[PDB]
Amino acid sequence: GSSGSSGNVVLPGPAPWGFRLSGGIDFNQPLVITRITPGSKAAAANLCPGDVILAIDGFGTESMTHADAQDRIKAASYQLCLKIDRAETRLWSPQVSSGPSSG
Repeated sequence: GSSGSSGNVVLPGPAPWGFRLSGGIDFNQPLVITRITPGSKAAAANLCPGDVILAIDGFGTESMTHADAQDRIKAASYQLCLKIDRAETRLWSPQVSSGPSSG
């Protein structure tokens, strides 16, 4: 896009999905994928272990810790809308797909 690198990802549900999670706002680390199901709704959705979960089911993870993600992902809808930052070089990146949203 233009505004930013908003990587939309809508996996077919309900759960399970096939993707894992790692880190958390509480552990001072971004919620990334630990592993992706080879040949399934997970991988078939262009999922890969390393992406940054900016928002879960259309809900930013500003105040959602790892433990919360488990209760926010399972209670998702027929389809999980995970917004990735699509920043492979997310090692020393000074910025990152913002993707704001009024309330």
